[PDB]
Amino acid sequence: IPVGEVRLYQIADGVWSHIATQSFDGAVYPSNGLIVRDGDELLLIDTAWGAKNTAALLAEIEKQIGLPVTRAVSTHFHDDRVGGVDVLRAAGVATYASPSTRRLAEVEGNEIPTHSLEGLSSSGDAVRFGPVELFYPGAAHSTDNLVVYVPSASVLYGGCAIYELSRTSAGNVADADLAEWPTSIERIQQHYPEAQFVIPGHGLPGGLDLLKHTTNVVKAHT
Ligand SMILES: O=C(O)c1cccc2c1C(=O)N(c1ccccc1)C2
Ligand SMILES: [Mg+2]
Ligand SMILES: [Zn+2]
Ligand SMILES: [Zn+2]
Repeated sequence: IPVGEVRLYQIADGVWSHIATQSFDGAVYPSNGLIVRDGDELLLIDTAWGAKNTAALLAEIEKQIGLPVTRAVSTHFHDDRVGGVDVLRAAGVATYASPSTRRLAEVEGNEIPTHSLEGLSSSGDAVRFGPVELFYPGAAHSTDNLVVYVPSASVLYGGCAIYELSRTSAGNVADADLAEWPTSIERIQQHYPEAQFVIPGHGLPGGLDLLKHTTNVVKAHT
């Protein structure tokens, strides 16, 4: 599946994942994001795939957590990551993304996070943003895709550069760099070898095997 469902669940102390459903290419798909406790506030990673879903997520957070989202980071320019930024900004959330994400979202006519995150322009770059580490592994699902690690919980949020284990063929590669994607995954594996919980952009989370599985699928496409 049903469209417009929004919910969340706890992965660890102060770490949640939010799950929303929306339509892509005329079929209903799930989509994941992250919520991380940031003192008496919350950091949001990615929208819930649209204004309506994202407003519903803000209310779901009050039902289940009860702390204010004060900042949000979008991990690439696609509408399942930035659609809802306008709702967030009007609610008083400060929205962030890399300059590449902001530029590519503008070209697409998508909603545009307000603030630019410098320090993520070269593959392997990392910065801390409140309670998470932001990492640019290089081009993969998109040229701008970021991954997010929670150092205090060993949670790795792969975003849409990482596939769930049930997927056996590549999905949307319109914006991808298939030649670089395996190298970019290799950087993630090398940088976050202690990750205990790995979240794809779409579908079921798992362990570190989601990384090698994604490489397998991408190479088998090529
Ligand atoms: O990576 C994918 O193929 C994928 C799988 C499930 C759901 C989605 C995707 C994908 O690429 N999406 C998307 C949504 C809006 C704009 C561009 C891509 C949605
Ligand atoms: Mg097409
Ligand atoms: Zn995407
Ligand atoms: Zn996605």
